[PDB]
Amino acid sequence: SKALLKGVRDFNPISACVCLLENSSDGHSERLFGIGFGPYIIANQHLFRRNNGELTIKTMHGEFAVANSTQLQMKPVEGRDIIVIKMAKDFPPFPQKLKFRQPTIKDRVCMVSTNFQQKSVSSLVSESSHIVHKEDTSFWQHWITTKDGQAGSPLVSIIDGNILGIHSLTHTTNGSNYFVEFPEKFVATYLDAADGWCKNWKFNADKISWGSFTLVE
Amino acid sequence: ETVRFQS
Repeated sequence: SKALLKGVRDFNPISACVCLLENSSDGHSERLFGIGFGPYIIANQHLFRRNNGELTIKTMHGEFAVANSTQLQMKPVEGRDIIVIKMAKDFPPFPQKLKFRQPTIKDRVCMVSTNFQQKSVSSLVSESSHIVHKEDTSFWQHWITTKDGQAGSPLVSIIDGNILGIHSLTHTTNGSNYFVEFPEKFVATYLDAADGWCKNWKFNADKISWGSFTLVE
Repeated sequence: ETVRFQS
């Protein structure tokens, strides 16, 4: 019968669009997740904390060593830890069916990821979590266990399966976790829109809204 | 308070 907790849900279409992102430089490798959508990769801005890394993108449909990331057109969601990267024409695109929306206080979320195997990928899903908005920011708190490496993993509503955000932050001592929410009309405004792209974008933490957080970088 | 990118 109907009960407190939601029943079985299919997260596989989300998992099919999750990518591994490696930004490699002399003496440092940034390893995060991303979300593919058409010719676009959606990632954290902090993937590009370090300039001029060689970017490798692993997907269910191939592995793409795009090399120097500074040549790529990018579109930041200004004020929050999300960036959209446009791939070259020779990068085979993802489908364009995922739904994105802002979270609400009705939502609970599961983290979704992917494992890469020889002939296939497999889907991974976490326990569901309550969420709490961090005032004057795009950050929402969640309680799902994460390791360094899991930034960029989608947080998915168990109400309607929409992607609400991607993992971003952890507290430096108490282990609290935070994801960054997608804005309203994200696909229409950032993906479908022909304008607003550039190659000369550089990461600046000061351009993200922090509210009462102090970022330790 | 004090936070870091999880990367």
